[PDB]
Amino acid sequence: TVKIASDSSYAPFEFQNGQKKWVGIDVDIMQEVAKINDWKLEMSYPGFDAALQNLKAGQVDGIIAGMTITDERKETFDFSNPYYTSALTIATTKDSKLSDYSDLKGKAVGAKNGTAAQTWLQENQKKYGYTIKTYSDGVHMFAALSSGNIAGAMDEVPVISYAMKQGQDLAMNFPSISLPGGYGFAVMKGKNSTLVDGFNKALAEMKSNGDYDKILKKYGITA
Repeated sequence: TVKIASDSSYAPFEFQNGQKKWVGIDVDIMQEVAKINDWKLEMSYPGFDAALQNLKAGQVDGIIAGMTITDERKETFDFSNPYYTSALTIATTKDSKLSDYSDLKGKAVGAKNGTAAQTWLQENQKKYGYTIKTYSDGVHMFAALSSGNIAGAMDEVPVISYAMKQGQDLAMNFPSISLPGGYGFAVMKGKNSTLVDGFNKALAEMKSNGDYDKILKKYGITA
């Protein structure tokens, strides 16, 4: 049995659908990795911070929860090869003609509080000359985009892609900014190398046979 903890709501990586079933890129990858390795998988969804605590306490064996691989984290955890590398970009409504970071001068651009997107906006404000608006969550940010109160909304490519798949009035006309590291499956350092290796090997098999790209496409991720 393999106990994996994750976040409680991070679409399109892990989230509950209309039937309350847990779905998402992380969920689907983990489930297929488990089947390939013949593991009995037990997922839990307490929240990212709680997941880390449970992993450190040995209450679960690993984590998959959009977890960025960083050198600092490698002091505490061992990671798989990244299984997805996210990126930031500016979402606009479908009727907008904005497509260049150098066309943001004097415009308002949104981001969610506490995110890499918000930090990028702070760090690049003097460079590009927009004003910044901060939102509590995605529903609020995208509503402000649809109302014209912001001209663009900085968020993750996979998140915008999924919202587009749901039929929301969104486009991605700008270039992307890669988020370094990528997301990784994590275990405690020096522990459970079996799981990391099994994850890596299954992921390679999934890439080769097309199952990996099928998962991404299911949640609207292309390119």
